[PDB]
Amino acid sequence: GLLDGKRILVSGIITDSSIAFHIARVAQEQGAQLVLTGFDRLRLIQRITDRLPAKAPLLELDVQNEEHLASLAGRVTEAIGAGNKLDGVVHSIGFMPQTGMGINPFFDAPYADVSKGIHISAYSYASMAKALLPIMNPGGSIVGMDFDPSRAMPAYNWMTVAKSALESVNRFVAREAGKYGVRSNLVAAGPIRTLAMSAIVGGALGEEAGAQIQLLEEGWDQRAPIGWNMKDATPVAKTVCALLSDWLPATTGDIIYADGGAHTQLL
Amino acid sequence: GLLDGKRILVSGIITDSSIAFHIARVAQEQGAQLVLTGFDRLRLIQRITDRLPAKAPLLELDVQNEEHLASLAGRVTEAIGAGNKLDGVVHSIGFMPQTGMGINPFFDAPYADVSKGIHISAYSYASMAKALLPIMNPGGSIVGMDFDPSRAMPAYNWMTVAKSALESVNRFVAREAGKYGVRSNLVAAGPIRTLAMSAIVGGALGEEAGAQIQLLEEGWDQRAPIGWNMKDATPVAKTVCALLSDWLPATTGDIIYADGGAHTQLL
Amino acid sequence: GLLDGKRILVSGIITDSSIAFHIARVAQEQGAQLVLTGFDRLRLIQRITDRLPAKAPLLELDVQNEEHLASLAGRVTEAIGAGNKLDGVVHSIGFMPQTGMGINPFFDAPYADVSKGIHISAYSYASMAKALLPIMNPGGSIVGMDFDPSRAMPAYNWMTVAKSALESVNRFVAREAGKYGVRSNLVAAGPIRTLAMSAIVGGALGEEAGAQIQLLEEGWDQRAPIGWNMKDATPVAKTVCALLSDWLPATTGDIIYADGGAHTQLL
Amino acid sequence: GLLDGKRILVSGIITDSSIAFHIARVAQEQGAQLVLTGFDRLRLIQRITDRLPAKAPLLELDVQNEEHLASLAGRVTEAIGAGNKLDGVVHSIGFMPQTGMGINPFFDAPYADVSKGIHISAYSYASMAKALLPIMNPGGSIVGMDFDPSRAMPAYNWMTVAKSALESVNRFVAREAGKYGVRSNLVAAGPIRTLAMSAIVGGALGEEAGAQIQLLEEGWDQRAPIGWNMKDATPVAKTVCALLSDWLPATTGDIIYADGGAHTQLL
Ligand SMILES: NC(=O)C1=CN([C@@H]2O[C@H](COP(=O)(O)OP(=O)(O)OC[C@H]3O[C@@H](n4cnc5c(N)ncnc54)[C@H](O)[C@@H]3O)[C@@H](O)[C@H]2O)C=CC1
Ligand SMILES: NC(=O)C1=CN([C@@H]2O[C@H](COP(=O)(O)OP(=O)(O)OC[C@H]3O[C@@H](n4cnc5c(N)ncnc54)[C@H](O)[C@@H]3O)[C@@H](O)[C@H]2O)C=CC1
Ligand SMILES: NC(=O)C1=CN([C@@H]2O[C@H](COP(=O)(O)OP(=O)(O)OC[C@H]3O[C@@H](n4cnc5c(N)ncnc54)[C@H](O)[C@@H]3O)[C@@H](O)[C@H]2O)C=CC1
Ligand SMILES: NC(=O)C1=CN([C@@H]2O[C@H](COP(=O)(O)OP(=O)(O)OC[C@H]3O[C@@H](n4cnc5c(N)ncnc54)[C@H](O)[C@@H]3O)[C@@H](O)[C@H]2O)C=CC1
Repeated sequence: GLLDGKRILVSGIITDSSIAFHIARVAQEQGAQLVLTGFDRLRLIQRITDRLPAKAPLLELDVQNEEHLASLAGRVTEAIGAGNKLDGVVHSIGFMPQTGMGINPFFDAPYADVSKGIHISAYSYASMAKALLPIMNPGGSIVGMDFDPSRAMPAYNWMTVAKSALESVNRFVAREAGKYGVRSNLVAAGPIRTLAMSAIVGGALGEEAGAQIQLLEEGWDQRAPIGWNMKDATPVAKTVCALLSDWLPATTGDIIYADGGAHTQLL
Repeated sequence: GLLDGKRILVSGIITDSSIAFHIARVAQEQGAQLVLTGFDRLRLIQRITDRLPAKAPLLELDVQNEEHLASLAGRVTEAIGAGNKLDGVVHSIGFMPQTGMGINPFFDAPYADVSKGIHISAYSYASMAKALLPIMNPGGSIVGMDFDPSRAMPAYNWMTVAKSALESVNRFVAREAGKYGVRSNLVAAGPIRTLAMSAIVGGALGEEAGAQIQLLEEGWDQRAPIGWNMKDATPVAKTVCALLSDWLPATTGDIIYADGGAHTQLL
Repeated sequence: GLLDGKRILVSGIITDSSIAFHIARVAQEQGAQLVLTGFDRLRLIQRITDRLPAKAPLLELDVQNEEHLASLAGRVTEAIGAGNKLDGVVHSIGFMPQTGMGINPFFDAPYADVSKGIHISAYSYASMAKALLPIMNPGGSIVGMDFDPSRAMPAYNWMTVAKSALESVNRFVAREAGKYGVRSNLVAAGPIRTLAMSAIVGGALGEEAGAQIQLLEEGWDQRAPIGWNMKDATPVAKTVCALLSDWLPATTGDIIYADGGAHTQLL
Repeated sequence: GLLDGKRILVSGIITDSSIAFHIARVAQEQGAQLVLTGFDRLRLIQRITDRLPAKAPLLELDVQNEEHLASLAGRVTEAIGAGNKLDGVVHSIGFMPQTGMGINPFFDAPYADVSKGIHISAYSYASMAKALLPIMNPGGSIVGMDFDPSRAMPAYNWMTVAKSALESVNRFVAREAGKYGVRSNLVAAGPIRTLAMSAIVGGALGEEAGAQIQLLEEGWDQRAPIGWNMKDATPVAKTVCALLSDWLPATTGDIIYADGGAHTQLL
């Protein structure tokens, strides 16, 4: 097992097609003992996570709640047992109000909406790291989920801005995490058909947005020298596991592209 | 005159060592007619700008004020005369509460403070562009001021995060600005001794921050193959002018490094 | 005149649709006095350059010839007059044998052919700089022509490899050029319909290569927020002039994208 | 075993402090069956490789020899047995004549010397891939060794140019390798004290070169948020193994930084 005996917190499970669902699944298949956090529908998350190959305690964490964050390390050492520490943290959390993404014009997202999106999608990566670094082992590993924001793209709008901020946060958390013997890195995934992503191709955020996102995915798979299957999250899940393992021991403040090699190719 | 007959709005003058002061000065030396915006001490800004080689109307603009932004294009066409449009916009605005920069630990900046900094330093670049694109000529040019955030650095902390968000905003404003025949670009400047920067090397934000910033500047000048003079803002001012001119007509969504070539060199 | 009184060597004119032809034209329109170099058909180059707005001495330079390079600065100070120096050098030279570009498979280009291409397209940028730096003024400027090699693309093959090597050479020539007070930079141009580029879209190097190159150009213009006109080299010519001028005084070891902003956009 | 049952060719062992030595060692500790190639002193390489935890056939390969390359896949299937294929190729080969690296001035390396260096250090990555792709399994993995050439640095000179060319080659080999179901990637290592690197810090290539290289290493370890130990190649070896495994299944045409996170930090 790649992850044998490691104890690892995985956030971000909301449905069984959440990228964090598959990260959890692969991590357990690989020997890891998990603690899970979930945001707002804990009954639902409890029922989805019943499906994982092994039981895992589930704690509530709303990344905008000072109090949840303040108590987090206590609730975790409670769940894993006093004198035990975390080897791994997975941040797989993201959100942008719909005004920052539609065919809703880029200049019309108001700042309260984008600030909410950056709070949850970028800043929260530092918050998690602050709450959890005190309970991590030397040799530990924090991983977040990224979508390559280095060129602008249609429809993603402020969510791309949010990702740009995240990558920058990640280089700072790596500075802090290093004092603990801990790595911090991002996985830049190719587009994956979550519920939300399907809703958007189906037009939930405007028809032209849906059309641009559909073209985005097809181009991705054409460029990728090994192809990209948007319906299969397990290559991303394996990549997060690769970072949680002892096999990337000199990589930090960094970004690993789990995207079919698409970003390396112009067409 | 590089900028002959162009009409250009320059924001961000607060003292005579503001990078926007010198941008204004060089632009006027080069034939430009200016409109100036200023934030909170308009009496002071009025008195500093008296020093520019030519008179220029001064309008108040607090980039966090919906109302100032809503009225901005009216106040400007008023100042430049109905049926006249802007050829140029300079965004030279930046701020981060001191909790997001000290030896104040990176994980301790609260989100309200960083959100304030991102509002003013990143989001405001889109706001300015939204208010002003309706009154710009085809062939126009929007320029903002950047500090290369692509690697983390000591002390700059959340301000670097704010710059990462800005560069991403800039690639989106370029999408919008293109519909108007307008370029949008950033100038990534080397460190320049503003009042604030001096205050920090003098220790205003903690002694170790001051020491890291001093080391930052010295390394910069050593790497720069043509050297870097932190006391001279005029090479940056000329670069902003180069972008405001007709001489970079195919560059947009882009970043021009006015930094002595330092970012191209490891040591 | 942007370039008034500057003396500037422009290499690379072969026909009237050479990017160096237009660089020469715009530079002369802008006040520059030129010296021209040309490679193998000097009678032809003489006749094409008769068309420039002003006369210019023409010297022969085969960048693979040790002797031409050894004598170059002598022939130039002869043409510009003893005690006069160059303010500007334009390198607009490139070549790759057809085995390194066809539908000719990437793995089949033999090393002698690629070495020839790298010699002329990458190494020669250092050679020119070595021959000419002794006769350049402080404040001078060397500019080469680049095609963004940072992602692989169909058909360009080893020429992209050659461009990657060039950009790296450029960061080193900037180290040397700095000792003389001289900037060194690259202009990354969008695709431009030279004779050769037309020959390729017409299928000179295989039908699928021609088809991939045609798709390359169309994507370019779609992404570019201000569009890209492959038939108009004058926006690139103006950009080279912007670098030859005093208006980018703190940029070196660098790359300026004259590409419609296409590289900043994913789609 | 991370690499259980995989068959893997590792080139580049010359002494027991070769990065390929440790790659071989870790790969064998991890279940891999190896075939080894070696360049010019095969008796010596035979004796060094006796030290590996398991026996491995050793074949001669001079990457500049057309004939060695032409016969390579035959000699390998001979060594691994007909109907068996390679899962892994490690390219850990590099060389630049000393004229392209000293305090020997950058402009004085003659083209024959740099062409030799690029042949062996960059082009040879495509040659290996051409010889070996016919004998690789779907799901296979080719890995080369890189030193981040994205900024110029003292003393490395033309070897940095050679690395820039390599990274570009790698993005093309990924295009070819994809048709076979095969990944191609580079590991960008921090500086490691091979014999050669020690010789250089000891001044073999000039005193100021030695001094710049010493400063290079110290800066590296200061920037690296998790530090860098130049005497320990095993974190790099583990990284190459991470790429040879099934745990990075969606990464190709890419670069993984095994460098302590140093490239993500300015100071
Ligand atoms: N789906 C795609 O094509 C790609 C997604 N990503 C990133 O993957 C990560 C996971 O998203 P997906 O699995 O795709 O969608 P998802 O919707 O399954 O996951 C998003 C998670 O964020 C959690 N969340 C939202 N607000 C929260 C808050 N205040 N506190 C705590 N948690 C909160 C949600 O409960 C949900 O579990 C996100 O960062 C996303 O940006 C990266 C690349 C591609
Ligand atoms: N000084 C340095 O070493 C470098 C500075 N920069 C950037 O240059 C730009 C200008 O800053 P400097 O001239 O260095 O300092 P400065 O303090 O002279 O300029 C900052 C300007 O931001 C304006 N501002 C702050 N909040 C505002 C608000 N709510 N509305 C409108 N304006 C507001 C201030 O009034 C001031 O005029 C900033 O974006 C800065 O980040 C970029 C590279 C280097
Ligand atoms: N055409 C395009 O779409 C783009 C071209 N570029 C670059 O622009 C530069 C100029 O090429 P173009 O004007 O497009 O084509 P061109 O064919 O007009 O110019 C190429 C020049 O290289 C010169 N040359 C070849 N071998 C030489 C040698 N041994 N010594 C001296 N000169 C030699 C040729 O005589 C010719 O004048 C090249 O570096 C090219 O790679 C950059 C971006 C786009
Ligand atoms: N040592 C360092 O600080 C770093 C080295 N690298 C790269 O690691 C790779 C391995 O080099 P090291 O282990 O450091 O040194 P090394 O000297 O142990 O390995 C170099 C290998 O290249 C082989 N070689 C040279 N010419 C050859 C030819 N014609 N045919 C076949 N093989 C040939 C040599 O026999 C030797 O085994 C090289 O690509 C190097 O550039 C990357 C980052 C850092």
